[PDB]
Amino acid sequence: GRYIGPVCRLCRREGVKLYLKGERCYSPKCAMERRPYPPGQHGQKRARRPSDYAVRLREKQKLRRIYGISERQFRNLFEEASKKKGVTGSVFLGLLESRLDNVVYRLGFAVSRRQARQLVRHGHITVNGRRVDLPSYRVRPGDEIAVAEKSRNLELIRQNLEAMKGRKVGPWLSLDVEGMKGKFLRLPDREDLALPVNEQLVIEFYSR
Amino acid sequence: LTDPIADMLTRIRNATRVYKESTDVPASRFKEEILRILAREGFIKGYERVDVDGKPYLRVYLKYGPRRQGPDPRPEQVIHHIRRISKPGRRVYVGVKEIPRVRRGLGIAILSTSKGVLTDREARKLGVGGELICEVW
Amino acid sequence: PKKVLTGVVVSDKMQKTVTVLVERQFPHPLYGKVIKRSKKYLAHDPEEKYKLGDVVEIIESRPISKRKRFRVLRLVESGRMDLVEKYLIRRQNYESLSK
Amino acid sequence: PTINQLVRKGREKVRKKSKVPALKGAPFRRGVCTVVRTVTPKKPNSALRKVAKVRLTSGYEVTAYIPGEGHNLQEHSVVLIRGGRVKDLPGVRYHIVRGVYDAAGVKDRKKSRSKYGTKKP
Amino acid sequence: DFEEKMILIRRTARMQAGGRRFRFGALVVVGDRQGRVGLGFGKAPEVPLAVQKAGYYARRNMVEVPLQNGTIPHEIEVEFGASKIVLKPAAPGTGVIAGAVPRAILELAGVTDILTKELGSRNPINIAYATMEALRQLRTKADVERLRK
Amino acid sequence: MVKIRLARFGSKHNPHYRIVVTDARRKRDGKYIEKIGYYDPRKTTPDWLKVDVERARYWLSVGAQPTDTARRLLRQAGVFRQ
RNA sequence: GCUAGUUGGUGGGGUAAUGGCCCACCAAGGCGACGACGGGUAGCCGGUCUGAGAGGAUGGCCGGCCACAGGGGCACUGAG
RNA sequence: GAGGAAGAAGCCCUUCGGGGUGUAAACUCCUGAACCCGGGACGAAACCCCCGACGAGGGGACUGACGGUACCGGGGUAAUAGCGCCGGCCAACUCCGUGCCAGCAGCCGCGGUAAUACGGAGGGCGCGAGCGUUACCCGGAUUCACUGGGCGUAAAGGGCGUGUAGGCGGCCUGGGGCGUCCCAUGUGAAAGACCACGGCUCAACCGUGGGGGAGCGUGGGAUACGCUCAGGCUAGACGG
RNA sequence: CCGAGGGUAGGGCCCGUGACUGGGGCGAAGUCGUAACAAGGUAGCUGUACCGGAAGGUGCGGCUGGAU
Ligand code: SF4
Ligand SMILES: [Mg+2]
Ligand SMILES: [Mg+2]
Ligand SMILES: [Mg+2]
Ligand SMILES: [Mg+2]
Ligand SMILES: [Mg+2]
Ligand SMILES: [Mg+2]
Ligand SMILES: [Mg+2]
Ligand SMILES: [Mg+2]
Ligand SMILES: [Mg+2]
Ligand SMILES: [Mg+2]
Ligand SMILES: [Mg+2]
Ligand SMILES: [Mg+2]
Ligand SMILES: [Mg+2]
Ligand SMILES: [Mg+2]
Ligand SMILES: [Mg+2]
Ligand SMILES: [Mg+2]
Ligand SMILES: [Mg+2]
Ligand SMILES: [Mg+2]
Ligand SMILES: [Mg+2]
Ligand SMILES: [Mg+2]
Ligand SMILES: [Mg+2]
Ligand SMILES: [Mg+2]
Ligand SMILES: [Mg+2]
Ligand SMILES: [Mg+2]
Ligand SMILES: [Mg+2]
Ligand SMILES: [Mg+2]
Ligand SMILES: [Mg+2]
Ligand SMILES: [Mg+2]
Ligand SMILES: [Mg+2]
Ligand SMILES: [Mg+2]
Ligand SMILES: [Mg+2]
Ligand SMILES: [Mg+2]
Ligand SMILES: [Mg+2]
Ligand SMILES: [Mg+2]
Ligand SMILES: [Mg+2]
Ligand SMILES: [Mg+2]
Ligand SMILES: [Mg+2]
Ligand SMILES: [Mg+2]
Ligand SMILES: [Mg+2]
Ligand SMILES: [Mg+2]
Ligand SMILES: [Mg+2]
Ligand SMILES: [Mg+2]
Ligand SMILES: [Mg+2]
Ligand SMILES: [Mg+2]
Ligand SMILES: [Mg+2]
Ligand SMILES: [Mg+2]
Ligand SMILES: [Mg+2]
Ligand SMILES: [Mg+2]
Ligand SMILES: [Mg+2]
Ligand SMILES: [Mg+2]
Ligand SMILES: [Mg+2]
Ligand SMILES: [Mg+2]
Ligand SMILES: [Mg+2]
Ligand SMILES: [Mg+2]
Ligand SMILES: [Mg+2]
Ligand SMILES: [Mg+2]
Ligand SMILES: [Mg+2]
Ligand SMILES: [Mg+2]
Ligand SMILES: [Mg+2]
Ligand SMILES: [Mg+2]
Ligand SMILES: [Mg+2]
Ligand SMILES: [Mg+2]
Ligand SMILES: [Mg+2]
Ligand SMILES: [Mg+2]
Ligand SMILES: [Mg+2]
Ligand SMILES: [Mg+2]
Ligand SMILES: [Mg+2]
Ligand SMILES: [Mg+2]
Ligand SMILES: [Mg+2]
Ligand SMILES: [Mg+2]
Ligand SMILES: [Mg+2]
Repeated sequence: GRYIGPVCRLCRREGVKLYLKGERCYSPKCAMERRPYPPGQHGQKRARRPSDYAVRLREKQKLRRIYGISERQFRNLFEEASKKKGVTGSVFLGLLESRLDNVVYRLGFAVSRRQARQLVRHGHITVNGRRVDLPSYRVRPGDEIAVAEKSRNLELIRQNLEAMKGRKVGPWLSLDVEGMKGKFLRLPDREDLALPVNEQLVIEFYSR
Repeated sequence: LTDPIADMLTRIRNATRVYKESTDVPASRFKEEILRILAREGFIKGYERVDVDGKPYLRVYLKYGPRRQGPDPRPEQVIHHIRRISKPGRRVYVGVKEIPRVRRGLGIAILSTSKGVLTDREARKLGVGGELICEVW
Repeated sequence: PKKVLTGVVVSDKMQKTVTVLVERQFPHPLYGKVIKRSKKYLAHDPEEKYKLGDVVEIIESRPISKRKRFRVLRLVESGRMDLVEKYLIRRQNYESLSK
Repeated sequence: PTINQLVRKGREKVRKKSKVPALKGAPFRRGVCTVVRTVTPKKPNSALRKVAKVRLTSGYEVTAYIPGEGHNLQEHSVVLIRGGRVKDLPGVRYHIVRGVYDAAGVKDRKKSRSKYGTKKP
Repeated sequence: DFEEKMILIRRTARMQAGGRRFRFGALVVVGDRQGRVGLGFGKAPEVPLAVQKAGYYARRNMVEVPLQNGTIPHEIEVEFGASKIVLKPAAPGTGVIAGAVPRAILELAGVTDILTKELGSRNPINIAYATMEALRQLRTKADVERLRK
Repeated sequence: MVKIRLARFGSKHNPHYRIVVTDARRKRDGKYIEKIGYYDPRKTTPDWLKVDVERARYWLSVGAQPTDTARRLLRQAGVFRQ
């Protein structure tokens, strides 16, 4: 299904922080703040020159591991974005950002995309009233994302919305902490996402 | 001789590649139409009708760029490339929707259509097609 | 509509029948060059008006026999023995192609 | 060639040749071993490579390589063969599949077990 | 100053009484990703000296590369001693579709979207020279109209 | 004889019928002479029944015999209305 | 190189109907290097896979047409 | 799922100081696939009967294999992971064992006592209910080159003439309009491909609508070019 | 009368196989010589003819992809 093993080793391999854990990522004990070298026996040896294929593969793997999506789904989404009219990198980023689990992670109902996946799957999230239990559901502009009425009195949800009363969501989103409900206004822009990714490298990787 | 049009284009290419001022070609009306198209598009300065040994000839006046600085000071060309498309051994016809775009719009294609000898842009504006004579850029 | 072809009479040795050589042109499907092909048709000629060298028009018709599904519609021109000569020379050249 | 020459004669397509004709269009073939022996490779390699003479269901009789360390094949063993030549052995074009019919899997194999037909320990 | 990309390293040999003696050749491309690109081929008894000399030669031979929206103004086909390069503009999302040598040359020049193909001989040095020539022959519409009218 | 009937399309547990005019000996999902309407028995859509009234009138006028379900659907769409 | 019902004509038989489809007689024609004849292989198409395109390969399922119903031949009934 | 050690034990490596597996585990908190209880489908309104006139148009009833299934509500446990690869191409490296043996191999090639290439182990990379292998097709192969190749020495000019079919052909004027081009119209079924909308909680899948589309028939138009007919010219060719 | 099929006789083409016999490709070693690459120790190559264990030799003519 998905990757369910150790997750800081992914950050150490990619050489950058992929915020895949939530609170611990901003703590001093983040593994990228203590051992910023790749895992294994040879992580502290001098790095050799990366080939072009290595560079493009690492960039694509970074982008894929940020969202925790399998390679089959990732490639299907990429081909779909390439079919659409519009700059394929921006369209691909928008399609990735429209997944329900990512949307409820950004709205603040969860602290990590993994937790957002568990929230959506376990029937705690409703889109436009009806309950949706599929992380891959694609949110269209105007859709209302919210916590189920019987799930509002949940400790995890209560704490998550408490910790977000100060934090402000992106321009492409709206949140009502009192109303416990979100709103997807438009496709996110490429500048609105603080992604350590060059999408041209991903496109060139998939041209091979 | 088998291809007067290709022969004239070859005369122009050969004379241009040595930076001559003018070149002569045996006269004909179709050749005159092609030369008029070339002059209107700025690839040549012009052309005129003269007599050599009592025979009618067309004198074409070639045009070049400014002098260049360096190891090679020969001026750059205004006719970089000229090529015949339809040949006696293979005739090429295109409809109005098969009209090629040469050099993304910097080059031209010459067409023989029922409305006359036109540039590709001219033929597209008139919505007509025909034989493809040559491409120039 | 009934197909009308135009050709030249190259054989009139049968009774009430003329062989008509019809030529057609078409561009080559892949190489683009225009090429010529020819085909012979046996055509019904009940009154035996048309002879060697005649350029005539024939029209698709009800079967008159085997191999005979066209009828001579009208005469186009006469005195075209040169086309017949081309066909006969081409046929004669085959005798030297054997082994 | 000229356009007219191409019209007269055209361009000739390329016909490929099968390297595994004894398979007769199948991915695998069953056979019976008649001779099991060892052969020596060509220069520069030096070894004693284990091969079997196999009479197949398709009517041919071929030589097949036995991969892996140690085998239990002998005369009248039933085997499955697949395509793939052994470079340094003359005339050997097929591989015995380990773990099928009378060809046991490689004992004590720990890596790449889907090849060599060894169950998970 | 410019970004530096090392395209090729190789060791060549000559013979004398005693045996073979080696030399190193470095092909290096220098550019600022804004319209300037240059190529240099340096030979030296040692690799770092070869790279330094290649960069020094590259900085002394640059082309202006008339970019427009990250692509080239028109398609171009250029031959250099049995090597052939074909370049074609593309839409803003295409990316750079090229082999390693043309990709390095075009990326350091500021090209973000292009379609390329290598034909004939695929020798890296001659392919790089052909790419440089093709970039040298690029003309915009203003250039051609300043030339014709 | 010519009949006006229902040809099944869609997928398993999701039937979608086309009201078509065809020869009676053709198999029910085979080629038809022409298509005049469509029907969705589950009514999952605001417009789950459409009929070309003029064409159905023409085909009825020349001797096409509808089936019971087809006749019912044509009556609902108002083909026999006077 | 092939062809002797072979190619054409006249009359007839047969068919829902044209026709050497079949028969009798008369003429000597018909086809072929634009590849006849012979040998090998093959159900054909809408489509499918691949490919930048041009092209190449392919015709499982689904829709259309054809052929066959143990291997051959034949007719009856019938609108078929 | 969240938190969770300058970081336990085991295992591997070490320059003997330590390094890695690794927040990974353990451990605490949270959620609740499987399971349990209850409810419960759509797909089925016609033919049929009554009135009206066995018409049009109104009224009523019967009919479920799938199936107690999908689904809904209320309870509820921390709950399968494997396969290939790690010399270059090609992403991912160390130790031990062996010693041209055993073995690996798609190509180049590895192995003959210090093997990143064989076997095992620790570690790593790629995918993941899959991962590999064999067979076949297209691609890469511009390596049958129409788009888009060549023939002095790399494979490739016939030993040389003459010439049949065929292919190609100078300048000017008019007619035809066969090729060629344009316009309208018929056909190019459905499904599939594309675009938009829509139904299954998404998706696959499906529905609706729209647009394309080579070729072919028909009617009309154009005549620059090719063809064809006719009349001229002398720069090609031939003759004196 | 035609007629599936069966029978008889003579041909054409193709496939498998055969005592024996001819060459070909290959080989981390054998026997005989040393023809070619240097003017390769007789410049080489070449068509043809004859000859010799073998590479090859010689005659006649040709080429330089040899020299002077
Ligand atoms: S704590 Fe740091 S290293 Fe670990 S998953 Fe979060 S961002 Fe990555
Ligand atoms: Mg031609
Ligand atoms: Mg013909
Ligand atoms: Mg014809
Ligand atoms: Mg008759
Ligand atoms: Mg013979
Ligand atoms: Mg030529
Ligand atoms: Mg070896
Ligand atoms: Mg493995
Ligand atoms: Mg070169
Ligand atoms: Mg070249
Ligand atoms: Mg090459
Ligand atoms: Mg008879
Ligand atoms: Mg007959
Ligand atoms: Mg006959
Ligand atoms: Mg088709
Ligand atoms: Mg495509
Ligand atoms: Mg295509
Ligand atoms: Mg079929
Ligand atoms: Mg059939
Ligand atoms: Mg049968
Ligand atoms: Mg049977
Ligand atoms: Mg009946
Ligand atoms: Mg009857
Ligand atoms: Mg955890
Ligand atoms: Mg129901
Ligand atoms: Mg129940
Ligand atoms: Mg529940
Ligand atoms: Mg590597
Ligand atoms: Mg090995
Ligand atoms: Mg292995
Ligand atoms: Mg060792
Ligand atoms: Mg390996
Ligand atoms: Mg190992
Ligand atoms: Mg591809
Ligand atoms: Mg290649
Ligand atoms: Mg190809
Ligand atoms: Mg290619
Ligand atoms: Mg070509
Ligand atoms: Mg070549
Ligand atoms: Mg040569
Ligand atoms: Mg040459
Ligand atoms: Mg040679
Ligand atoms: Mg060659
Ligand atoms: Mg040669
Ligand atoms: Mg010669
Ligand atoms: Mg020769
Ligand atoms: Mg001679
Ligand atoms: Mg001759
Ligand atoms: Mg001649
Ligand atoms: Mg001759
Ligand atoms: Mg001639
Ligand atoms: Mg016309
Ligand atoms: Mg259609
Ligand atoms: Mg929807
Ligand atoms: Mg549709
Ligand atoms: Mg018409
Ligand atoms: Mg002409
Ligand atoms: Mg004349
Ligand atoms: Mg034999
Ligand atoms: Mg000698
Ligand atoms: Mg010697
Ligand atoms: Mg010697
Ligand atoms: Mg010596
Ligand atoms: Mg000697
Ligand atoms: Mg000698
Ligand atoms: Mg000697
Ligand atoms: Mg010598
Ligand atoms: Mg010599
Ligand atoms: Mg001799
Ligand atoms: Mg003699
Ligand atoms: Mg002698």
